[PDB]
Amino acid sequence: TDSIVKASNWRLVEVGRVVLIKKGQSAGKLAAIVEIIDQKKVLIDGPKAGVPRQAINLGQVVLTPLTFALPRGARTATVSKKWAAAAVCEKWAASSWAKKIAQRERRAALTDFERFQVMVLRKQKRYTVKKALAKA
Amino acid sequence: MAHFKEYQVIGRRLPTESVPEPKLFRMRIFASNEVIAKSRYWYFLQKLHKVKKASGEIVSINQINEAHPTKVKNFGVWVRYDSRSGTHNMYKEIRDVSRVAAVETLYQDMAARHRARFRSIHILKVAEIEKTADVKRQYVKQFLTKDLKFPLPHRVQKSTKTFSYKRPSTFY
Amino acid sequence: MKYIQTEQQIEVPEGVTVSIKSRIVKVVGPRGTLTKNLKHIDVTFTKVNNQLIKVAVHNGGRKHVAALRTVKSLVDNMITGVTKGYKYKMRYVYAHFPINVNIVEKDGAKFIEVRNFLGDKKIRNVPVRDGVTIEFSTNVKDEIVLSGNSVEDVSQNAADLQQICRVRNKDIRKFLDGIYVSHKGFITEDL
Amino acid sequence: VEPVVVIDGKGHLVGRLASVVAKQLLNGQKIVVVRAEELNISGEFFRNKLKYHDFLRKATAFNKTRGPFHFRAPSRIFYKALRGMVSHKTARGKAALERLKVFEGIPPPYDKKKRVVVPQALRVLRLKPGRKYTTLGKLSTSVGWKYEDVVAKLEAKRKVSSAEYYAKKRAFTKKVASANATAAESDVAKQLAALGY
RNA sequence: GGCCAGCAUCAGUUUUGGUGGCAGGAUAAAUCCAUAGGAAUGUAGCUUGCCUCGGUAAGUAUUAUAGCCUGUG
RNA sequence: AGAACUGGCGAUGCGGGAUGAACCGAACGUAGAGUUAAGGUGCCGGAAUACACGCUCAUCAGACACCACAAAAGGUGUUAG
RNA sequence: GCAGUCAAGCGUUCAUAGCGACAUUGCUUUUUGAUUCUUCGAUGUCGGCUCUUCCUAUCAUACCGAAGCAGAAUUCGGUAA
RNA sequence: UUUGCUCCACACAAUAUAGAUGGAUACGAAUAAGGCGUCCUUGUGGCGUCGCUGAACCAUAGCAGGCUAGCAACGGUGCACUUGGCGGAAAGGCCUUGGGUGCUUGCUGGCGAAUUGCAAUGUCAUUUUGCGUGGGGAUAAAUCAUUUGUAUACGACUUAGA
Ligand SMILES: [Mg+2]
Ligand SMILES: [Mg+2]
Ligand SMILES: [Mg+2]
Ligand SMILES: [Mg+2]
Ligand SMILES: [Mg+2]
Ligand SMILES: [Mg+2]
Ligand SMILES: [Mg+2]
Ligand SMILES: [Mg+2]
Ligand SMILES: [Mg+2]
Repeated sequence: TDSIVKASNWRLVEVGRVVLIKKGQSAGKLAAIVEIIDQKKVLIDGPKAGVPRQAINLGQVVLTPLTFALPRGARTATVSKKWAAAAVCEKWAASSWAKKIAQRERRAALTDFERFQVMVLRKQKRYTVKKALAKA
Repeated sequence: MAHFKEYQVIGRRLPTESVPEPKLFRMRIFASNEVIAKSRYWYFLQKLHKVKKASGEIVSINQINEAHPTKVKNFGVWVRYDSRSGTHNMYKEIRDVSRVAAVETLYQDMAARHRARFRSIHILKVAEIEKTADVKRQYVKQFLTKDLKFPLPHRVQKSTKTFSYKRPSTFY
Repeated sequence: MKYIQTEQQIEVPEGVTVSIKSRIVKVVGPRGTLTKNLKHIDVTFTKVNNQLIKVAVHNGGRKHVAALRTVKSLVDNMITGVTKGYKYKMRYVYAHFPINVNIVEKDGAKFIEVRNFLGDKKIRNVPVRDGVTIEFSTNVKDEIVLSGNSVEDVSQNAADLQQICRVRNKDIRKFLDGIYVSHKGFITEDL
Repeated sequence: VEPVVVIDGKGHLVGRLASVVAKQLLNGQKIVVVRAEELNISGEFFRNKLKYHDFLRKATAFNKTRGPFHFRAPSRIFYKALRGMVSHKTARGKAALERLKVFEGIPPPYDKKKRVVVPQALRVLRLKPGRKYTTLGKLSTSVGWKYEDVVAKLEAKRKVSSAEYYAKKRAFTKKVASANATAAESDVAKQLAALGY
């Protein structure tokens, strides 16, 4: 038999990490870490969505489960081509998290007539499901 | 005191018939505005030369923006300050993106660690350290190591609702 | 100052197999098994390649780091305990009255019974802990030997016997009568 | 937004829980705290045993009966702290305490009903990992509370039965989870995903 | 013509939002592009303990199949 | 106990200092709307369990001027020099 | 009145086991002074007897630590009213 | 003591409300860790996947929810019966076998609403008693006055008497 220690696997803060902004002028747009300052502050730079290069406090940003290759202290021009090189937008967009974000946005934007349609369709689905529970 | 800026100030006594064209003295102040910056100048010219705001005049008061706003640096700040007992000198070590930010931490830090107020401190010289291995302190040097990674254990989640239905996890 | 990360290395031999979930450290080896709750301590164990394990502390203060070095040692001693085992030897000292020690049964518990310490009528009992195994040494006069897997048990069981024999209302500089721990060692030889 | 709220008081801090409960009551909201003996308090045991001995020595000198009462059960140690934060000598303040019910353990009506948590009083989030705390069952017993082992056994009885109910619900939710997955195919499923639901 | 309301266009006091055009500063500073030098928290490349089908190795090297900094335009 | 200049209480309510002649704010006919002062914003109690950088763990912690007290002398407790 | 701090002389050698001068920093309101805020259309002004309760700055009684503690007999200090 | 007492049906009356207006929607433990699914060698196991708030999930169309003509299913749920279980912490509820019965917006049709006049909660909940309607059910005590002394200021206490 082997040792069998557990792990406590973590999302790290390092050069090349990609992050989602909580609150601010950007708020909800993706960014990428360039270089670290100390425990709490770091230097982000999202070249694509519409977010300036800035030092930001780690209390105002959330870490994702995704990292891309980047040299330390790279300029926006390099980071822009590196982000597009990373193919990270479609990878973020393909995931569950972003889908769940996209859903609660779609539920918000829903005219009174459609919320009715939904009700007419879910009643209609309910019937087909509860027959399957009745059979097996 | 406040969210700081950096200013340049220049002044030169008043002119006279016996001696036209005086000498022009200059300084670099950290303040929230111009009105406090002009005052600090006359405070520091009174500590050196035989002058006051009655005898003197300001020539040009100019803001100094940062040269590379989004580049990480290692500053070395000297400082003179009053304790309850005596009046000492120091050399703290700060790491930030701009000079004005390093001064904004230094004032906040001297207040925590020593109970030194704004009134009791003179920033002698903020100087950017160009080369690596010119860093005497330890708490800046830890971050200068190669391939630096570190986790953030124990994540919390500020809620809007008073009650919650699930029971929370502190994973990251 | 808060240290960004600090870590130590627990070096595992070939024989044993150390298991850890949450912070419950099982260590199965040749002599038996040992377990230890560490949920009070706040550290991360991390395996690398069977015969080496890393313990870590992240953003730790001064005192938080100190404990990290302790947790290494406690886990090291389970490993040395279950492989080599621990063995403490104690000796009796006296001038006039010889101390009569004997292991006695009482509801299946086993007690060390110290008799005639310094001319006393009060019989002194010391309950034998679970795992520790006491034996009186042949061919070395007035010697006793305790031995087992845990150090925490054996050493405590010795110190209990050491502390049951104190002299009250005399000059202890003169009255140096007692049962004292002479040598702490391991059970197996070589290492 | 519910006519009764049931708060599983475990892993909480007395005062931080006590502050939210008082304000809810005053605004018109029936609350019932269960499982009081699992509550916590900041700071080590010995500190907090000595704070309770400081309360015990205070008594009306000329006649101990009329003077201040010292309840030892953990439901009533929590009640005291909560009665402190309500204007209890007015008629408005009585009515607020009339909307409250505290219990050691989880008795019959309330053990087939959902329980919630107050995250801002929850000590796993509020305390720094490394600081010491006191469990409110342990403390009560040390100042004479003689129903710890009765509540310790009654709780162990319902944990077993509650674990048996969950094994049948969890097995049933798999069938419902398999049906919603297979139904998600025809036009009726595709139109709702466009429409958001 | 008595009791009480609602809806409009108006005036006086005020509160809270969305939104257009200009001026100033190192005629913002940055970014970004054209350009000379520079280096360590050293990329590719090259060579040595090398050796688990090939990475490590600790020197060299100033952009090459990463890049970075400073002046000046 | 006795003097010097000014501001007050006495003769004076109202908001703040839990409470108080003199402290801080502000001096009063009868109502509506807005705005602030000194002081505050866990619950009592109207208003951020706001944001941000740090320090401290106390088997008598500490918590807001006037004010309702604490000293010499020590401490490989921990933090900056 | 009570407590530290520094330690002169002592304690045959030996500053600090223990006696402990003088200085220097405090606490107490069980002493006595200093003052005159309350009471002169009156608060019964010594001691003793009787009886409850509270403080610890602990004489004894429990468990300990030191000693210039062989034993016995002591001295010093800690928790404790 | 003028047909008293009690539980169950519906009929009318009172007198209130610390405050209904879709649903209180049930593991336990850990947080320097876990939930949900799956496969074995059932373990402190291997593999997959989720969180980043209940912004959820369930219910939600018809005169405060009418009258009818059909289609596809054999489902979905109320209403009184009925067979069997579990619940004593304050159980007073929860599941469950079998019919009966109303509805069914799961899909397609045929009628009706106006005038409460340009808004006025526009009344639909649930406690506690009274009072007569009509169907069951059950037929006692205590105190004073007399008496005892294991008691006693008086009350109180303790005993006895068809
Ligand atoms: Mg007068
Ligand atoms: Mg006034
Ligand atoms: Mg005060
Ligand atoms: Mg003033
Ligand atoms: Mg409030
Ligand atoms: Mg007088
Ligand atoms: Mg009188
Ligand atoms: Mg009198
Ligand atoms: Mg004492």
